[PDB]
Amino acid sequence: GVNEVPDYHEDIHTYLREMEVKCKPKVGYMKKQPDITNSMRAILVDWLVEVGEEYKLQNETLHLAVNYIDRFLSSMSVLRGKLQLVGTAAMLLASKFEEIYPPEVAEFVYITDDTYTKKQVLRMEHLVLKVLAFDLAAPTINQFLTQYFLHQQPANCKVESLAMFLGELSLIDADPYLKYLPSVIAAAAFHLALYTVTGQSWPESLVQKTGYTLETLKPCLLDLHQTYLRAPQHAQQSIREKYKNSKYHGVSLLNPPETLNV
Amino acid sequence: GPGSMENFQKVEKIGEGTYGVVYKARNKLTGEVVALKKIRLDTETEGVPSTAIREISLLKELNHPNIVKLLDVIHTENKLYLVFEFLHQDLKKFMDASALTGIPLPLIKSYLFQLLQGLAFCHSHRVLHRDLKPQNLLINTEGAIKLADFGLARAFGVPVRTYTHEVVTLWYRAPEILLGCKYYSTAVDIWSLGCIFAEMVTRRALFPGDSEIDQLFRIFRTLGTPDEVVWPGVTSMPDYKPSFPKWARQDFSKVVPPLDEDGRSLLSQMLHYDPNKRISAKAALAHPFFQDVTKPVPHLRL
Ligand SMILES: COc1cc(Br)ccc1CO
Ligand SMILES: COc1cc(Br)ccc1CO
Ligand SMILES: COc1cc(Br)ccc1CO
Ligand SMILES: COc1cc(Br)ccc1CO
Ligand SMILES: COc1cc(Br)ccc1CO
Repeated sequence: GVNEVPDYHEDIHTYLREMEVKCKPKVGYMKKQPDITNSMRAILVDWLVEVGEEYKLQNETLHLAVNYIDRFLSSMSVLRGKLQLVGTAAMLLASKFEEIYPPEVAEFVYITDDTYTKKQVLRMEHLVLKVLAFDLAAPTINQFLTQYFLHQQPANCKVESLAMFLGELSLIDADPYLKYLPSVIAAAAFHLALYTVTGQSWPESLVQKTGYTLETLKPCLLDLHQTYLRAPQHAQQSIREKYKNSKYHGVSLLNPPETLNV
Repeated sequence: GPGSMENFQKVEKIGEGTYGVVYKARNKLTGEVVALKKIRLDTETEGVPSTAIREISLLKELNHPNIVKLLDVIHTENKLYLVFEFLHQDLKKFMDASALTGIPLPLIKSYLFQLLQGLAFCHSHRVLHRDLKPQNLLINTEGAIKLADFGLARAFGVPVRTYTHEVVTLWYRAPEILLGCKYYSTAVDIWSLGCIFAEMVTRRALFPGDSEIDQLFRIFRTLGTPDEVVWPGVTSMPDYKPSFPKWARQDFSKVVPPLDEDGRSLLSQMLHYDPNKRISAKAALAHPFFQDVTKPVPHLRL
């Protein structure tokens, strides 16, 4: 019913599709980053996952913060000793945007081990808002996934949680996932989550809604399949630890499929 | 942005909010009258207020003739200035200004219809206002009304998740908020517009409650007390009480007596108990009540 905004869902989907292109980070920003690497970004994002679990923040908030960070690093050269300041300010902004009860600024200073002062956090807060021109209503993977989830016949909470989890894994690795838009990773994550649990595939209803097919999705699916297979051995492990929880139906314990019959 | 305080000449104070104060100003190079909303970040030990982060981010995307235009944000370290297009009056002050005259049906109708267009556009861009009241609706001298004060607004996902419960000024608040529902959606902004439609006709608020339960009891005495028939799930709702008095539904003709058949149809669909059956802003634009809609200028000097 109205909670699924039947009169607005298509207008909304079309709008996010436009805005995801506007909110896209530069695929090749780390090469132009002289002091930070993909490996360092993965460390930051994995930390942000842990912080979202500690303060019991929404997944949406995590996704927003990652968007803000990548867009920021697309235009602003950052020293490695300051990467956590950018990240903390991103998570504060994301929290004030998306959370009913954002943690206090003092709580954000605290999680950085007093690496930074409250004054440093509030000043980066201002800088990020200036660099992003206050454009914070960015489409996330989640906003796509929740709409896609309405095409399940029937709804399966293991499928939902596993797609959420796979989409989160993508936030960690700027290579390759910077090259895919939120709507596309969501589609890959959903199809991969559906097959692993139900054996079913990307539905036509979603081909109709998205214009995307398994052929258009093949490049991201192959990348996500590999990420899923390789996840127990990735240096970052915080998303798997998180997705062992009952909140998420222990989906991190599900075995990835060996092949995709693509 | 491409703006500086030196090009604005202040004219007078026109308003005030938790943020701070609103000023009518004039652009010294262009001639353009603006409203300048000042936010104090100095009193803010928690940085930029979340209300302002939402208002700016959301108003930046919402370019629509019946939504107030954020022209700019002047962003120093001590202060944030929001540059808005200038509109002369709020709908509350004009209804009071029409106290004895009445507001003309053609203006009531053009106002509702433009409010329904701006709402439809907010809803089509995943935005809930959550504070629609006459005080937050701005009129100009040419016949436009626009939605403003987006400090309580929220960017929503589909389907919706649980958002803040402390939402909407009491007299314009929808039952599902009053009944502690886990979820609320675009239907809450329609409830508020329906209260506003009635208020434009009567120049008095439809549900003037002094408490949440008085608000609930005043709605239930006007529209009847909702059962499982009219609103499946109501008796299961968190703040629903079995002991709630069971008032009968009066003939809707008596809720707003001067309304015609078409007006009454539309008010009824905007004030349906079930958020699922309540009319969308999109659908309401096609309502027979608007077959003869025009955009007249307001009849009083502002
Ligand atoms: C201080 O160590 C770091 C640095 C960055 Br960037 C992100 C996370 C951590 C872990 O707390
Ligand atoms: C109009 O120009 C303004 C307006 C306000 Br409000 C506050 C300061 C200035 C500086 O000139
Ligand atoms: C934000 O408040 C506004 C905005 C404009 Br435009 C016109 C009047 C007011 C009253 O305060
Ligand atoms: C037909 O004229 C009407 C009708 C209604 Br309802 C409310 C106001 C007016 C004009 O003051
Ligand atoms: C001709 O215009 C109409 C007619 C009917 Br019926 C309903 C709504 C409108 C909108 O203006």
